[PDB]
Amino acid sequence: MDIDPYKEFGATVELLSFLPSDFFPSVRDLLDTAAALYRDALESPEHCSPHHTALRQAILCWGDLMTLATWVGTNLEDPASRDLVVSYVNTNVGLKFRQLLWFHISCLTFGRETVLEYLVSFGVWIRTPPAARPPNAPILST
Amino acid sequence: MDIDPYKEFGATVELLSFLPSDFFPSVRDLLDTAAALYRDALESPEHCSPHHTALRQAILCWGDLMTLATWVGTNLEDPASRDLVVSYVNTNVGLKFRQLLWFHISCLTFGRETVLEYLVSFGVWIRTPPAARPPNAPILSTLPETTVVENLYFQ
Amino acid sequence: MDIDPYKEFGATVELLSFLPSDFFPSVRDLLDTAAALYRDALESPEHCSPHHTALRQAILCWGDLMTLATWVGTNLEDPASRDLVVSYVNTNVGLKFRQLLWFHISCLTFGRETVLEYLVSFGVWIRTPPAARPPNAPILSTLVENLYFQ
Amino acid sequence: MDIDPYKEFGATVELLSFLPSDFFPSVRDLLDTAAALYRDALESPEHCSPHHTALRQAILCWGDLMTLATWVGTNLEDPASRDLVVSYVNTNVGLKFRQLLWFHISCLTFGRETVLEYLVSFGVWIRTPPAARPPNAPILSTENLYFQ
Amino acid sequence: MDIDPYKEFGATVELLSFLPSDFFPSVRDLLDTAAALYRDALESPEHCSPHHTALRQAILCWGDLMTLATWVGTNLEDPASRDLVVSYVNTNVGLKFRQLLWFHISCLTFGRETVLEYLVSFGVWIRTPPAARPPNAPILSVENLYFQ
Amino acid sequence: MDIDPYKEFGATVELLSFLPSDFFPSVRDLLDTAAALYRDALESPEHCSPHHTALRQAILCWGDLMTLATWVGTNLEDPASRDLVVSYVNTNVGLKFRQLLWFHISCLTFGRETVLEYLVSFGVWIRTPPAARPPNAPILSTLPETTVVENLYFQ
Ligand SMILES: O=C(Nc1cc(F)c(F)c(F)c1)c1ccc(F)c(S(=O)(=O)N2CCC(O)CC2)c1
Ligand SMILES: O=C(Nc1cc(F)c(F)c(F)c1)c1ccc(F)c(S(=O)(=O)N2CCC(O)CC2)c1
Ligand SMILES: O=C(Nc1cc(F)c(F)c(F)c1)c1ccc(F)c(S(=O)(=O)N2CCC(O)CC2)c1
Ligand SMILES: O=C(Nc1cc(F)c(F)c(F)c1)c1ccc(F)c(S(=O)(=O)N2CCC(O)CC2)c1
Ligand SMILES: O=C(Nc1cc(F)c(F)c(F)c1)c1ccc(F)c(S(=O)(=O)N2CCC(O)CC2)c1
Ligand SMILES: O=C(Nc1cc(F)c(F)c(F)c1)c1ccc(F)c(S(=O)(=O)N2CCC(O)CC2)c1
Ligand SMILES: [Cl-]
Ligand SMILES: [Cl-]
Ligand SMILES: [Cl-]
Ligand SMILES: [Cl-]
Ligand SMILES: [Cl-]
Repeated sequence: MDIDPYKEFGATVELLSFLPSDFFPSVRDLLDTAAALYRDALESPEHCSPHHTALRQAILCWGDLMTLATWVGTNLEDPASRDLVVSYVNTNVGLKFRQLLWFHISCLTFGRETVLEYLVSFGVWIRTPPAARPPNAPILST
Repeated sequence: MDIDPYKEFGATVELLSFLPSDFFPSVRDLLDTAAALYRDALESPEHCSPHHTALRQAILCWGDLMTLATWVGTNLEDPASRDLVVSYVNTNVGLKFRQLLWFHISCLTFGRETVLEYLVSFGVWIRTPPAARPPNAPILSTLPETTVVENLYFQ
Repeated sequence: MDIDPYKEFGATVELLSFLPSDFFPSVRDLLDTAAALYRDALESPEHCSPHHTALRQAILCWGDLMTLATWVGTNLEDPASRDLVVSYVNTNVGLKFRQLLWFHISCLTFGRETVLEYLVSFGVWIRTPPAARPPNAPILSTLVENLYFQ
Repeated sequence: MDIDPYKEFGATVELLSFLPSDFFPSVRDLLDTAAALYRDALESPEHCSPHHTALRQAILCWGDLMTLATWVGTNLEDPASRDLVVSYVNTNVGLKFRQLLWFHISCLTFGRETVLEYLVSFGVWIRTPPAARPPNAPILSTENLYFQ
Repeated sequence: MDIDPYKEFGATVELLSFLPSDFFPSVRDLLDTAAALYRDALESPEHCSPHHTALRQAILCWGDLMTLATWVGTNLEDPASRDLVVSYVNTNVGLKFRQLLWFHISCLTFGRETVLEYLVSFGVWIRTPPAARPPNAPILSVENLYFQ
Repeated sequence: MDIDPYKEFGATVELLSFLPSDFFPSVRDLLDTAAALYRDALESPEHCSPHHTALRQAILCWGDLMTLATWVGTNLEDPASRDLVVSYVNTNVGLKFRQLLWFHISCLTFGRETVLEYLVSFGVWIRTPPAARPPNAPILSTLPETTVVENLYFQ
């Protein structure tokens, strides 16, 4: 099956890709923000919203991936190739989860339309060369 | 955070653990069934239901895990070590996803109540030694909400 | 082009794929059944139905594959590899034709909706581990005025 | 069973054989014409016509025959015996599929009666010796309901 | 993105591909025809039509492609390498622009629906073997009360 | 023939030249923005506007140049030269295409009159020596949909 996790939320993988990689916080900083803002809702027996349902699964999936990556790095054929599994996480699946976690956390905080407008505003601003770019980035606010 | 993926759906990790591991189809057989029964809804731009939203993420998460496991296994010279990665998937994260996929797929067809009643019925039947247990396992189906006498009375 | 031969019949290659390979009868047995049930219609100068048209072509296509396999094994090969090519055709493309012949024969015999519901029922049953699986498979089957008694 | 693929379409294998082998377009050109003129209909979930059903199957069957002949050519370790398989295909089943693809594509494009009348006209004209044969071939010239 | 340059003009890349490569004029002859028939319009500050807008860009793009292909051809030392590049251009982007320039020039000159009907007619005619093909290609182009 | 691709749009090559070369985004960033903002219109069977028709052709033309330059590079004997022809294209026509893609994308987003006024404003600002140049560049922004006069009229 070819599922786009953003599609039921009015976005697409291609649109999230318009943000540069270094826009996103780390997964750890995203997970700490999800707890600070939504821990009680995420841990409750209520659905709350489709964003909460999706965010719950993503949090648990990152736990699955890191447990697997930890086992690989620890019970290893080599020494110091641990650096290799880390690099794959940083390059590949870490970026996917930074996009996804940022998307759900921001939509819960600012609303989908505000988030998507900001995404396009920032993506255009950051691609404007510094010769022309206004000094302050667009603002994400309700 | 300590999130139980079943809690918003009226169940718990411990309850799903009551089914034995060899009750569940493989992840592959579950994913092929999810596609045969629900592909169009899963791929659509509509939420459809909280079970659909959760099932979408679980399908994608399995892809993430297998891609990671494949990259590791492919970049391993020792073929016995590739067999270690497969065995780790089979022993640990495969069973979690067999439980989770089975739960959402079955709930989407039969409803939470029927599924949880069946889970408990099967878990009790399979723990009964075979001399005492009827030869046929409990059946998974939604029981009629009313008797035939009740149905006819309200015609 | 990207033609799916099931699409005009309300199905897809991927849906037929949901049945395991060992569900389908052999090609020989499918061709025997097509003859026993439908020979006169298949040989008639009438279209009869889209299923009949498709089934005619499928039967002839299998004939083309077998004729080619045999001519290659007969005219050329040693006696030992006489059946080598027939063996490849049955291995690779046999499953595709077992699916296709089964679909049209069963649709003609039981109706499309009955067949498609049975297909999904069987695919779920067979993926249920035998610990939990009821012993009997799902069944493929199809189903006076008051004045008379006054 | 004895199935003639043309019988439900009002023709026969023997009638298509009345056209000389070099009358028919190549398989490549027939497949490109089916795509250029009918790709959307052939790929649609609608039956459209008995010709569409036959064309769908014939197109897919040709693909299978090509995979089979290729496997034969690759696994026949004698380079001369790969050459017999090719020439046999061109002489026998290649001609069968050129006939079949031509028939259905032409019926959809020019109309069934027009195709069948033209077929007989062309077959008579080409058998007329050049001492007597007019220089130009007969003329082939131009919703749909299908009874039994 | 997957942009088909013909889609906004009611055609597709696959349909233009139905014409054989030797149907099209050379690029030089297409560019001379665009100039002879449309130079003033193409050079004007008016849009004129979407065909003119597309044709302007295609003419300029071909110039860029030719400046590149020329630079490559001149700086190669081996005649077989230079012929590899010409052959690659002729088969690929050279053919694409012959198709594209022909399409817009002919739509402007003969009308769009005339062009599309003719394309399909020609593609079928040229695939008909010469044994059956008519010698000439397809053509591209009151009551009494009235007088009382 | 002497065709200026900007002439039917009320501009000229020389006017686009008034912007310095390091003003323009990279080709990759322009193509990413065209997709993010206009993919559906660009891929649709409608003309939409002369800017869309021109932008479609420019996108495809850059692709043609890159495909040819990439293929030629694959034939070069020295693997270190694999991108030599791609570099030649960027060096000789990269700026031309950055100008053209920027022009159509910005006109679709802000309107031709706004774009041309901004172009002149920026070109004058950047030529003002830094001793006198105010720190913030002119701003490129869409006109408001309704004027203050109209807003007050409907109060
Ligand atoms: O996306 C952002 N941050 C982020 C998101 C997450 F989902 C995280 F998990 C996480 F760690 C950080 C972001 C982007 C722009 C921005 F300007 C600010 S802001 O300065 O903080 N701010 C401005 C004023 C508003 O009123 C509120 C927010 C924050
Ligand atoms: O698909 C089946 N068989 C098949 C199909 C073909 F197209 C063939 F060519 C061919 F040889 C065999 C099949 C599947 C399930 C099944 F239960 C039976 S059943 O027992 O025979 N049966 C039950 C009662 C009904 O009333 C009638 C049929 C048959
Ligand atoms: O859980 C089961 N199967 C399963 C679930 C999934 F989520 C899968 F992905 C997958 F492959 C298989 C199961 C358990 C008991 C059982 F009896 C049957 S049954 O025989 O098939 N059956 C009975 C009648 C009903 O009406 C229908 C289904 C199936
Ligand atoms: O496409 C054709 N030519 C072409 C197109 C271009 F875009 C060119 F740039 C260019 F050089 C040549 C073509 C095709 C068939 C054909 F029969 C003729 S025709 O003889 O010339 N003719 C017949 C009567 C009509 O009324 C007028 C045209 C011309
Ligand atoms: O059978 C023919 N062509 C064919 C068929 C197919 F099924 C193909 F796939 C394919 F490539 C070519 C054929 C035979 C005679 C003939 F004169 C022409 S004609 O010149 O083209 N012509 C004349 C005027 C009409 O009005 C239209 C058609 C075409
Ligand atoms: O031309 C610019 N950027 C650009 C154009 C393209 F065509 C691209 F493809 C691409 F990547 C970047 C540009 C120029 C000045 C400027 F100030 C900004 S701004 O800061 O982003 N901004 C300000 C507020 C408005 O409201 C909106 C936009 C952007
Ligand atoms: Cl909280
Ligand atoms: Cl579905
Ligand atoms: Cl049982
Ligand atoms: Cl019979
Ligand atoms: Cl079509």
